[PDB]
Amino acid sequence: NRFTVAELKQLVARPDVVEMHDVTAQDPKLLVHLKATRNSVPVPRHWCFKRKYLQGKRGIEKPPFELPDFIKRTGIQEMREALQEKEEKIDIDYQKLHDAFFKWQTKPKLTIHGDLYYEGKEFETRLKEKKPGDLSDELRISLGMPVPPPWLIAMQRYGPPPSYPNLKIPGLNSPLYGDVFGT
Amino acid sequence: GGVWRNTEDEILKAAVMKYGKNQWSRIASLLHRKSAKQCKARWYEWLDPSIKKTEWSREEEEKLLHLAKLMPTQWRTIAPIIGRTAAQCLEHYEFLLDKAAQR
Amino acid sequence: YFMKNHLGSYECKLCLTLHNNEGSYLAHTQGKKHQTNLARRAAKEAKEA
Amino acid sequence: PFLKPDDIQYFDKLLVDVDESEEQKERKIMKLLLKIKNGTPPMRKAALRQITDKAREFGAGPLFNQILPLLMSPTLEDQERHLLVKVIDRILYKLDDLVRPYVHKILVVIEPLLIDEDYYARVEGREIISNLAKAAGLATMISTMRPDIDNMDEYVRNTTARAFAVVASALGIPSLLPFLKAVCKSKKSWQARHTGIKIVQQIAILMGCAILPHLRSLVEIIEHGLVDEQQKVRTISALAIAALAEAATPYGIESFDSVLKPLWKGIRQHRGKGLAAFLKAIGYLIPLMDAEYANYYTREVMLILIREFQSPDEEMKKIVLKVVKQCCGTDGVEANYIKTEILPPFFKHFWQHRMALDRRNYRQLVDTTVELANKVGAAEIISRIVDDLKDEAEQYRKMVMETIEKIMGNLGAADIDHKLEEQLIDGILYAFQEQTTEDSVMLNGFGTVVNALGKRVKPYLPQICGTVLWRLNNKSAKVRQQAADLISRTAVVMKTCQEEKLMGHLGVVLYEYLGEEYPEVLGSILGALKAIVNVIGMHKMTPPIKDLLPRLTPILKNRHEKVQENCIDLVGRIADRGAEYVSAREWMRICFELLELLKAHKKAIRRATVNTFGYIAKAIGPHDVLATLLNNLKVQERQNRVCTTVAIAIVAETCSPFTVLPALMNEYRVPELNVQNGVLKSLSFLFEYIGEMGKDYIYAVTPLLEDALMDRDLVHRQTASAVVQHMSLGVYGFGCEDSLNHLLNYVWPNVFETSPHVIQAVMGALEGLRVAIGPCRMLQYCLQGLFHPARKVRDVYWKIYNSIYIGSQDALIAHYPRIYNDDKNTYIRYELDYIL
Amino acid sequence: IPYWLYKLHGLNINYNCEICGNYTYRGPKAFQRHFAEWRHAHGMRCLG
Amino acid sequence: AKHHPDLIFCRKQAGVAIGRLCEKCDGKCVICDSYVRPCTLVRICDECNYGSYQGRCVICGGPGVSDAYYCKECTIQEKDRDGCPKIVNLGSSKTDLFYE
RNA sequence: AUGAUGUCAUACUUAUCC
RNA sequence: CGCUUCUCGGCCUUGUAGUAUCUGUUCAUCAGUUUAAUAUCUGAGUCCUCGAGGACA
Repeated sequence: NRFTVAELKQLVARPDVVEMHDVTAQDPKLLVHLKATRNSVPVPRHWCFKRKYLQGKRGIEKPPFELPDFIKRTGIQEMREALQEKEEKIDIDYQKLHDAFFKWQTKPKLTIHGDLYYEGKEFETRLKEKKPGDLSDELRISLGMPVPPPWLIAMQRYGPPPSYPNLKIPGLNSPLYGDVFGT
Repeated sequence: GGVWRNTEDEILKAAVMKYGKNQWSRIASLLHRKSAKQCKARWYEWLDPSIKKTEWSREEEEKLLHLAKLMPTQWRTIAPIIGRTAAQCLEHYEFLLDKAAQR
Repeated sequence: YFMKNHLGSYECKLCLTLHNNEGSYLAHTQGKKHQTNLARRAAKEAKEA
Repeated sequence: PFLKPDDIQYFDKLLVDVDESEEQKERKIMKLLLKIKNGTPPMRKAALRQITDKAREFGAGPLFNQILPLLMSPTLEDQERHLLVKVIDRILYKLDDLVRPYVHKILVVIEPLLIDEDYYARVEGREIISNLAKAAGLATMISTMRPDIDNMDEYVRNTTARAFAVVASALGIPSLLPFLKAVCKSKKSWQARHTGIKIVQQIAILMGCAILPHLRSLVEIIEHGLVDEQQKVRTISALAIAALAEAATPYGIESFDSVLKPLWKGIRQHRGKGLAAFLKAIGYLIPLMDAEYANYYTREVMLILIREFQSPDEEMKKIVLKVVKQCCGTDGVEANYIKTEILPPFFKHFWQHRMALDRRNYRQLVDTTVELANKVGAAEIISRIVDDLKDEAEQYRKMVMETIEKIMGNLGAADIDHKLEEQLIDGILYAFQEQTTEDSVMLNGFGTVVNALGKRVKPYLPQICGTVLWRLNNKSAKVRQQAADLISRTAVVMKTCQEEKLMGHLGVVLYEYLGEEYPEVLGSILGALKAIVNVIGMHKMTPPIKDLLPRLTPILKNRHEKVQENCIDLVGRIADRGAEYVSAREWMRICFELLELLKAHKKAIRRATVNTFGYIAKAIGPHDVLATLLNNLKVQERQNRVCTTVAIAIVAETCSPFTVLPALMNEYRVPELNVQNGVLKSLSFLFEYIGEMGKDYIYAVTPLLEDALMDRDLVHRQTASAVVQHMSLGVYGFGCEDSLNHLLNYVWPNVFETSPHVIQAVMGALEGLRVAIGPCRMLQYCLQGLFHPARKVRDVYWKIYNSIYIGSQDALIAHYPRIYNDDKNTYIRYELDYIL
Repeated sequence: IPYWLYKLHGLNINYNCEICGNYTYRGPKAFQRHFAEWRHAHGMRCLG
Repeated sequence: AKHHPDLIFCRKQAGVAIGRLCEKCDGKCVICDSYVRPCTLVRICDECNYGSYQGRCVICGGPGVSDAYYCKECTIQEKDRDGCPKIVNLGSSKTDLFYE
């Protein structure tokens, strides 16, 4: 009465989204069509868990919260800390707070419509895929080269990398400005 | 108050071993549940290392039976003489000897 | 493993649990054997004994 | 926990210490009852839950076997009774098919709850019989309860009738009709029919207004008893008609139709109680007839109504009383006829000291007299009853006093002439000067009289206020509070007539009593001051605010429920209105004193407190006072904190939050957790109050919600989610949806949990997010979860999908994806694929 | 003998991957990870 | 609500009787149970307001003085277009407080 | 190395309530 | 190659409802019920001796 997962994956045009719990549904064809939509979002990962999505962060004691630059550039945090130290007033300004709230307003980092909150969502700070020919600033500092990164001197001798065959890096077969020395 | 939990008893034993014996105010500033007199009473009653909390024999029962008639009151005077020195095990043993011999 | 909270409480880092009073963190020393679970991290940090 | 010396008989099995060796161990462990009966409140709580979850385990048999004796105990308490009632409820929310053998075995103990002096006992009883009947089956109830109909004792018959009333409210009238309609035609014996008719009545009382649809069938049942040879059946019958018509709101008159012609005839020939009963029925009927037919019929009833005033029966007097209300309160009745025929005997026989001492007779008398005033006019009634204000007894004076009160409330004082008005004011003062008990009736009475008289009262003031001051001494404990309140309610009258000397008097005189040590007095004093502030303005206060307010400031320690109330109120009025007269230093001191007023056990105290704190927040400006809020230790878990949070909200409103937010958002940094969730709440209420203005600050709060919604501990996810809710309703339609989608990501994993507050929180969250984002995105998160046969994901995603489904069901159409058609069914909707 | 730990982890479960050189798996997650592995991809590349 | 979670509403048919609030429960909302942003008035059912049931509070059930209103957050969330929210049941509230 | 249950404190919520 | 003393230096003195994280606690073989996966009711050569041992097929 219930089809197997291989028969459901062979019949579906997009078999990279089928799960093991979708065979126990009442209509796998409609679920497979709805799961393969263009702008659809998946369900949360707490459907099979037993921690109720809030009991996993028991021993994690990180920073409770961080204030923005528009609030830190007003001097209210230091005055509040001085008042808390005196209790355990300021009257700095009235137009500077309005200027920090209107003119010096910083747009926060929002998220995508499909960017749902994961369980941990703090130890997986993934970011695109900084590949061959493109590096971050600081690691430039450790490397200490003034404005090729010097092991692309040895990418001369030993050859183009097996891992990224399509590679071009400056000065060799790739005829470079700022950070990015290969594409 | 004075529930005398096991985690508080271990902290009181560590404070008696680390700070000292004749400093009750120094031991009461690291528990946040009892006063200095209650901590000293607990250290002299249950947290003392010389307290014989077990091994009730017939020689001690005969010693306590031959002492409760000579002195009916003042059980604290017969605490160190009998050898229990807990000031509550003597009354409990007297109650057990009075209940078992009554039937 | 003893860590202080921002409200006057203790929190165990190795046991990854909360402590209500000062006696609670002082009773997770003999107990809460997270020290025996550090042998895997010690073997991962150093392959030799 | 301890055993009373009698309860041993029940709990003896627990006393023996033999232990650890089947059913005998279930009865033995069932003594947790004892923990419910006697013990500490926590033992009762935990025990109660433990036995709730063991219902399905132990079964109804052992429980009731071990309970019904206790609830049957001759020594039973009040509380213990009520508690056993609670356990019976809570176990009967679960057990359904199981209770069938025990239903009667339950009701026998429970039916005595329906007839009781305690009201709460009665509403409980009706509730648990509702749960039992609905819990069991109809046929279970019916087949159960028959033999109690013909039972010799009438007690069980009666309480059984109310039982059928309750079960009929449960399972509805039409289901139970054929049973009844069969009963009232039973030819065996009369007692049955008497019972069934009583059942008709108690159904009338219980269901009340909702009888309406089946009224016809019910009447068609009952009608055959009016002519029966037995008397009771006739009496209780017509009574049941009465109850019907009384629940029969101005309609279904023709349904009673065929009933009338016998009744009227009976009106002639009857002696005794049955007569009065008919008068009750007809009485409630007449308002439902036509003023033409009811003209004749009424004019016939008036005769007997007159003749029957004089009977010593108090049942009689109740009936004929309410009758006189309905008959003579008819728009189709002529004044002069009442004025002549009725009023003199009415005030003769009915106004006497037998009546007033009773309760129901008191009330009903008040009402009837009020209506007679409503027709014949004011000066008549009042003019006849004024002389009784000076009568000795209290309760009688109280009666005529509240009567005058309601009368002058409705008709207005304009009708009253001069002399009778002198007798009025003197009467009211005189009666007011002797007060045996403390009560509103005399006070509200006086106030309404004066405010109704308007400025016709002006010549009488000096006598009034002379009495007010002299009484304002006499006895502080008893009468101080009362004379004070008298001032409070007479303020406006002492104002508009422009007697300024009197305002000087009350101002400084009352000013002097603020050192009174008795709280119950002082409260009334502050109240009086309040009322005086609302008439004479700020700058004209005879005790200039510079004097007054700092004199008020120290009183806030007073603990007292009335002092704190009125005090905080007045500090609110002055702090809101003038607010300049007092220097800022005084104000900030007021703040640091206000901070601990939030320990109040009363909600209105905190109310006025927070609103004041907002007012003075306007008087000064935000930063300092919101810092003083952030000083808070949070020390109390059960509330006592979140009121400060509310102050943070309202403070953030009073001057633009456009200023305040950075301080707060910085103060989330602090490692102390409970204040972290505190400032989360502050954001919640904050957006709830700001509404539209959040079109900007959304961004500012967004990353912090990210940090909070990412879970340190559940309360973070909960409160933050509430913030997402109120933000989501507030920002609607302004085009910020993007960041709300981002936050919805982090919201989404929290869907799964059993904690009630976090799951209902998340529900509110996703509902607000539904309206703000639009359904399409929601549904795109809710599709795949439907399918899941796992006993969890489907439960939840279907709960969500329902929440999304009920609202905006109209707009969902476009977003259902394409679903291919199988063999037997065509799942493609081709209408959308028609192309021009 | 960790019987409950092996039952909760999913051990002693009948599973086999014919693409990964007809190997057997002691669990469904192990069968899912063995279908996309180095040996399974090597056998798929050697099969063509 | 947040104070009483076991209380059930009436949810009957909406009539023409305007709802009222008691002096102890003045300003509190019926659904949202808030004190700010009143947008829509409260309407009572026909059976819920008849004779002695008229002029009573919806939430408190005591003597109503001022007319009750619904919150704007409940109005925008379409929580005010439901049935008459008259408090019919009264459980685990004001029962043991009468004994003390 | 999560999770399991159970004796047992500790915080938190419900504007909980005389 | 081992051991004792002495010196110098690197240095540590209230009434009710519900929730979790702490800490003690531990996780006889087929078939189906159930459960996310877990547990479960029911199922299984002769003789002798006190589940075990021996003998025979």
